[PDB]
Parts: sequence; structure tokens; C-alpha cells
Amino acid sequence: VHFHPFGNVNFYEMDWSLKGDLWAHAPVIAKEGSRWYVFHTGSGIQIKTSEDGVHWENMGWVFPSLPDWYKQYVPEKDEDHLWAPDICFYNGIYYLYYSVSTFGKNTSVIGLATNQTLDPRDPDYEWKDMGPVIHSTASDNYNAIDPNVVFDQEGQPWLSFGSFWSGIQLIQLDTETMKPAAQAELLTIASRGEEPNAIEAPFIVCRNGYYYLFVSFDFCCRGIESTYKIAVGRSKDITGPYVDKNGVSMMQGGGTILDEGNDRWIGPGHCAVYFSGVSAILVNHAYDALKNGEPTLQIRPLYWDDEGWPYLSV
Ligand SMILES: [Ca+2]
Repeated sequence: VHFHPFGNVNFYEMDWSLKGDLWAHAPVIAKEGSRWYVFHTGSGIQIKTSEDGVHWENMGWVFPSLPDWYKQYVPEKDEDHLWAPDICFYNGIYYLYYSVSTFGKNTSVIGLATNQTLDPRDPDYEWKDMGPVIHSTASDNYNAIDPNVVFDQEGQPWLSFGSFWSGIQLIQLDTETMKPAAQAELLTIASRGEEPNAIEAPFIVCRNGYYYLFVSFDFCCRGIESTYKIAVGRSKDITGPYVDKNGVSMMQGGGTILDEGNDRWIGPGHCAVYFSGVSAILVNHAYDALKNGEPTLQIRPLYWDDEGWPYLSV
């Protein structure tokens, strides 16, 4: 995809036995030139870099000091952790969306930071605070966190996001501002139909005339007791209805489970999917049962069957 470019690398031929600094929650990846970059949850948005995409090293962060406008949306926030970023490349600019919120509340706001390049060595490197994208107050029936941008086949950028409450939301973005028009309609596209509504961290990709919505089911942030599961559904239209393998709509708890974790890597969640030629990778974090259940970066090749459904190799 033009907005998540990786060149001519072949993900299927690579060894994904990662090493280095791998602690990470809700990681996303981008490649510029010969450098790989991971952005994840943490103080001012944490950054990791790699030469090959296998050996990772912690670098700095996007915001050394948090913008004052956050307080207008989340006055109660007392720490500097920004959550689940999303990265895309468009018109020579890198758009980094992130979440500003407080655990358990829907008084949240998704912000946008842009940069001309991802390489700090370049004179043009500067993460600019481009303000709020969309927000939720306690009166809203949705939570404005966990953003993901996807450009449909027709070149139209869309923003999906959401966590609990009414579920996964979808809204059109304008190409110029890369923000929703003031009167853009907000549409709900996935929900467990349960209470609490444990669905979040949406990620949409388009493959062979189909849009695939990956989401995280159940619970996070509990170490080895996390119950996260990665689920997926698809639709011919970006707006839905997204349905799973059994024909069940994702608005009614539908979703085909891609990974439920195991006894070594618990509760895999907050995924991202990238392509390069005929290859693809699934990126996510999982709790390390061998290291105090710390959120750990995971990258695995992602295949697709004859029916078009994705699956992880063994
Ligand atoms: Ca995400």
C-alpha cells in the first residue's frame, strides 16, 4: 500500500526471531530508506529503530513535553503516556495519530503529529503538534482512542478507532487536513453486543477487493492474566457490513479468531498488518509469560488462504 511502503522486501523470506529492546504495547511500524521504525505506547510516544527489522533498539520519543491542549479534553490526566499510535505516509509527510486518555474513562482525544521524515539525522526532522483529530466526552457513547488510518481503493482516507462503549467507529478524513470534516458522519462498524463491550484496537487493510477489519477481543493490561484475542472480519465496502467466516456480522460479536495466544505468549493484541509485494506481516504485542508478563513486540509473517482469509504460519 502506498501509505505503508516497505519497498521490495520479502517478509516471508525473513527470519522474525526478534532481539534487542522488545518491550512494547500497541506497536506500529514504518520503513524509510534502510531504517525500520516502531512507534508504541509510552511517555510522549516511544520510538524504536532497526536496521533489519529484527534487531531493535530504543531511541527517543515524539513529544519531550506534552502539548497544553490535551488538558482541554482530558483535564484529569496526570502522567505523560500517550497510547496506541498509528503511522502512515502520504504526500511526503508522515502522519502519526495517537491517543490521549485515562484508563477506564472515555474522556479521550486522538491527536496528530506530522514529520517530513523519520530520520533524526535529517535537518527536516521535527515532529510538529498538529492538534486534535476527534474526541469523546463522558456523554458520548464511544471512546476516542486506538486510531488507524486506511485509504480505500478510491484513494479516500478513513479513520477507524474505538474501545469499549459502542465499539469500533469509522469516519472519513479529508485529504488536505487528514482530519474529519466538521460535519462528517461517525459510523459504528463493530461491536461485541455485550456489556462491557470488549472490542478495541481496530486495523483495516484492503486486499483483493475486500476490506479486512482486525480488532482485539476481550482484555488487556493484566500481564499473564490478559485474555486478548485477535479477530477479523471482512466486507466489500469500507463502511461494512464486516462479516466473519461464519457469516456473522462484526456488529453482533462476529469475528474469526486469528490468534488467542498460548502459555508462552499470552493475550496477543493491538495488531497492525503490513504488505510488501506478495508478502505480509502481522504486528502486535503479547504478554511474556517468562518475563513478568511484560507487553512484548511480536512480528510474524501473515498468509492468506484460497478463500482470501488470513492465517498465521506454524
Ligand atoms: Ca492500533
